[PDB]
Amino acid sequence: HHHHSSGVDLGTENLYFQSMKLIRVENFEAYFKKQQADSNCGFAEEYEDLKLVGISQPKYAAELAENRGKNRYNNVLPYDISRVKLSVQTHSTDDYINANYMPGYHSKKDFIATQGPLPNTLKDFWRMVWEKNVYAIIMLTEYWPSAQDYGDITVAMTSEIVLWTIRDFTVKNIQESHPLRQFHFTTTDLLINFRYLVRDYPILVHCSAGVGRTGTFIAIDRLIYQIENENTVDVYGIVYDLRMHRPLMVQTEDQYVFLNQCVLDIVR
Amino acid sequence: HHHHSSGVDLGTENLYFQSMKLIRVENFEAYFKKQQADSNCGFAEEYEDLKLVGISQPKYAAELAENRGKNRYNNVLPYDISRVKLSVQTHSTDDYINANYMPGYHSKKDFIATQGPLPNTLKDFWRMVWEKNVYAIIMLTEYWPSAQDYGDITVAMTSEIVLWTIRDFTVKNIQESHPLRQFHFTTTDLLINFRYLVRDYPILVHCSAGVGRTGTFIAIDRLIYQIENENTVDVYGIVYDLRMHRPLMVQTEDQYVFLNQCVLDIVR
Amino acid sequence: HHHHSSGVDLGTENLYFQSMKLIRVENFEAYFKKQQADSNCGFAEEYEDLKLVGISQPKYAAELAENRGKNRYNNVLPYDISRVKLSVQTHSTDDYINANYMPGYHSKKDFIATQGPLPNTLKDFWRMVWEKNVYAIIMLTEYWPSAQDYGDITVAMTSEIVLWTIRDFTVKNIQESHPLRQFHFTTTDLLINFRYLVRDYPILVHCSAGVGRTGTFIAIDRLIYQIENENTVDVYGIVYDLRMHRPLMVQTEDQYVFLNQCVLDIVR
Ligand SMILES: [Cl-]
Ligand SMILES: [Cl-]
Ligand SMILES: [Cl-]
Ligand code: NI
Ligand code: NI
Ligand code: NI
Ligand code: NI
Ligand code: NI
Ligand code: NI
Ligand code: NI
Ligand code: NI
Repeated sequence: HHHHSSGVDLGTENLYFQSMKLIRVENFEAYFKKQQADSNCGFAEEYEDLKLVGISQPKYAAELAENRGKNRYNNVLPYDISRVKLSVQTHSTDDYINANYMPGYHSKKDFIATQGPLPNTLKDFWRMVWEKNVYAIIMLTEYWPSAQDYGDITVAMTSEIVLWTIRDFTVKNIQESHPLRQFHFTTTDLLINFRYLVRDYPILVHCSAGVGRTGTFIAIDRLIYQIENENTVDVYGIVYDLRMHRPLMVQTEDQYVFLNQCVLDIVR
Repeated sequence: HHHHSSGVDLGTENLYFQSMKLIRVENFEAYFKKQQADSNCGFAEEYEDLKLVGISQPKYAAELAENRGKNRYNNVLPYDISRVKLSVQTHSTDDYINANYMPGYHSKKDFIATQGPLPNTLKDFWRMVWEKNVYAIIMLTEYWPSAQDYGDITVAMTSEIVLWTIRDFTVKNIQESHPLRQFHFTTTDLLINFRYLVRDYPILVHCSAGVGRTGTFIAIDRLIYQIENENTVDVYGIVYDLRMHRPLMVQTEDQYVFLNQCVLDIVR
Repeated sequence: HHHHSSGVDLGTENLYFQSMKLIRVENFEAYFKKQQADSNCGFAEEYEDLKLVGISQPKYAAELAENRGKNRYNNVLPYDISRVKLSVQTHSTDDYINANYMPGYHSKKDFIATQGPLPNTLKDFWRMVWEKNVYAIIMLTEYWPSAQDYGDITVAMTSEIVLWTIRDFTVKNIQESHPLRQFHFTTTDLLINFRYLVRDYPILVHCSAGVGRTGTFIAIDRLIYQIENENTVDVYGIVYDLRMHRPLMVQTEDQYVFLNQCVLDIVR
C-alpha cells in the first residue's frame, strides 16, 4: 500500500481521476435518453474516452519469439500483470496461454478471459482448465470430445442438453478429476437470460479473440450484481477495469451501446 | 503487490524509511518530557518533518474550472486518490465534493473528512450522506432542518438533546431511508470525553475546512484504540497517514502538541 | 491497487514477467534430472537469473551513520520496505535492527529473518522478540541465559532438551510476559526432519548473517506447504520472493541446488 506522486505513472493518474462514472439506477432512465441522442453520440464519447486505457502495460510473455504461434491475433496480446501462468516442463515458455484473469464483482480471479484455442494450443487449453481448477466454461460463439487425451489431460463428455446448450465433462490428470460445466451460447433478452441461466451452478469465458462478446458477457454479469446489491450502474468503470486486465474488452461502440441497452431493460 | 526500486517515486521512499515513530505507552512519560523542552521544540521538529508529506499527490478533480465554487478554500483541495466520488447525472463533474476517505484504526474507509458545506454544496453534502451510507456525523465547530428537501434527498430531524449536543435525522431518497446521528461539539478532558461519548453508537467528520479539528479528532480516536489494543503510541505516524489522504490534517503545531497532551493524560 | 505502465519501474516489470517457475509435483522427477546435467548447469542458470532480484530497493535505515555498528556485515543490509521497526525513546535510530519480515506460505509476516545478534545489539534483539510477539526462534547454527536482564526486558530459561535441541524461555517487560520456544539446529533428511519437528508447536529465524541457512529453512517450509495443498513446486519463485524482502536469501548455488535435492526426496 503506497500512493504515487503526480508525474510517476500517468496511467496510474488516469486511474485516480476519471476511471469511473456512477449512476444511481433510478436516474439511468433519464441518463440513457441523454446518451442516445444525436444518434448515440454520448455513448460514443464515453467509448472514445476508454480507447487508451491500459494499453501501455507490458506484454513480454506474449511477444517472445517462441509464443508467436500461440496467439490467434497479433493485436490481441495478454498483459504480463494479469496473464494466466501455467506450469513448466521443458522451458519457461511452456507457461504461456493467451489468457488473462479478469475481475468479477466478488474477486479479481472470478474470470479467465481467453481466445478460442488454436490447433496447437488445445493441449495448453485443457492444461489451463485442469491446473487452475476451472468448473465452468462460457462459449460465446470443436475443441471438445463429441474421451480424448490432450497432453497429460483426459477429457470425457458426460452430458449434452441442446435447447444455447449445456455440456458436462470430466477433466483428469493422467498421472484426480474435477467435473466441468460448459455453457455454449447460440434483443437484449437472450444475453441477460443466458447469464441468469449460467449463474445457478474461476469461470473461463472465450469467444474467438476472447475480447468482444467475452467482455460484454463479463460486464453484464458485474452490472447485474451491482444493480442488485448496490442500487447503481457503472458501465464506464467496469469496461475500464476489464481493459486494465486484457486489451479490447468490449471491442465496438455497438457492444458498449448494447451493454447499456441491456441495463436500461433490467431497470424497468 | 509490488515493491518499488529507489528513485522511482521519492514520496514512496519517504514512506518506507521515516513514516512512523513508535513509543511504548510505558515510556511516553519520559518521551513527552523530552519533547516539551526548550519550549516544545522537540514536537516542533516532528511537526516540521511532517510538513511536506503527501503534498505531491494529484488533485485534478478539485482543480477543474467547474469545481472551483465547490471548494471553501483554494489551499484545501482533495487528493484524487482518496476523494469521495458521488454519482452522476448531467456530467462527470457532478461527482465532486471537497471530501476524502480517511483511514481509521480498523479500516481505510472508517472516516470521511470534509469541509463545512457551502450554500451551493448542501445538496451534494446530503447526497454524499445518503449514497455512502453515512450513519454518524461529527461537527467540530446551519446545514440541517431545525423536514427540508435538498435535491433528490429529504432530511427530517427526529431528536435533539442539548447538554456538546446530539441530533438524530432520517435521510430519504425521494424516488428508502437510513437513520443518522450527528454529534455536535461545543483542557484535554473535553476532547477525550467528547470522543468516548461518540463511540458508543463511515463516520463523516467536518470542521470548517475539514482539516484542523477534524484531524485532531480522527487522530485521537486512533491513538486511543492503539493505546488499548497495542500498548503503544504513534502520533507522528497517524498524522503522516492522514496527510497522505487529505492535506493539512492537524494544521498547527498547537494541535499537534495538543494531541500529545491528550495522550500524556490517558497514559496516567 | 494500481498496475504500472512499462518503463516506470523495471524491477516491477521483472516481477510481472519472469518472477516464478511452476512445476507440477508429478513432473519434478523428470525436471530435476534435466537440471542436474552438465553438472548442475540448469540450476546454475536459474540461480544466476535470480542474482539481481530486489537489489535496487532502498535501504536508508541500514546505511545511516548511527546504525553502522548494528550490522554484522556491510553487504547484508535490510531493505526499508520490509524491515522490522522497533519502538523509540531517545531518537529515531533506536528503531533499527538488522531484520526483515519475510513472507511464508500463509502471510507476509510469517517470518522475521535476522542476523545472529551482536554484543551491542542483544538488547535490541530481545526488545524485538518482546515487542513483535515472537513465540518461536529458529537458530540455524550465546545470546541467552544459561534469568538475565537485557535493557527493559528480562529473559528466563524454563526448559532445555538436548537430543538439534529445544529451549523454552519467558520474556517479560520490566515495567506482562509471553512464553517462547527456541529450536536450535545441530543428507536432506536432517533439514526436512528438523522442520517437521519445528512445525507442531511471527517465527524469528537467524543463522549468522540471517541469509543462507535462514533462506534455505524458510524456503523449504514454504515448499512443503505448496507440495501438500497445491500439488506443485516453485523453488525459483519462492527465492525470488525472499530476495524481494531481504538480500542474499539462499546465498550459494549449493544451497539452491540443495533445496531442490530436499524437494526431489519429499516427492518420492
Ligand atoms: Cl492486478
Ligand atoms: Cl489509498
Ligand atoms: Cl511488502
Ligand atoms: Ni503491503
Ligand atoms: Ni493490497
Ligand atoms: Ni491510502
Ligand atoms: Ni494484487
Ligand atoms: Ni512484499
Ligand atoms: Ni507503485
Ligand atoms: Ni487500495
Ligand atoms: Ni488489477
